[PDB]
Parts: sequence; structure tokens; C-alpha cells
Amino acid sequence: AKWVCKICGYIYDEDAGDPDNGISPGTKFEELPDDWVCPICGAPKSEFEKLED
Ligand SMILES: [Fe+3]
Repeated sequence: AKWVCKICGYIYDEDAGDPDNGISPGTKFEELPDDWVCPICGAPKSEFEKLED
């Protein structure tokens, strides 16, 4: 799945992960640590929205 940072438009792509910040490719958004933040703008996980109907 992909999720959008509602602040800055960064896409958390579960297939890409976030390896520069400790997240291997394939990590579901729910499994990101509670204090993981958007790597672009610093927004908390609460500011992301899943890109699905
Ligand atoms: Fe952001």
C-alpha cells in the first residue's frame, strides 16, 4: 500500500520502506515505530492517509 503525508505530499510506499531512517522495504505503515516521522517534513504518523477508497 501507499500512504500520503497530508502536510507535504511525501508518499510512504510500503514496497520502498524508508531505509535511510531505519525502515526496510516491505514494512507496513502500521508497523512503523510510533515515533517514526515523515522524512521530508517531520510530520507524525497521524498526518498520513492511506491511498485507497
Ligand atoms: Fe511530510
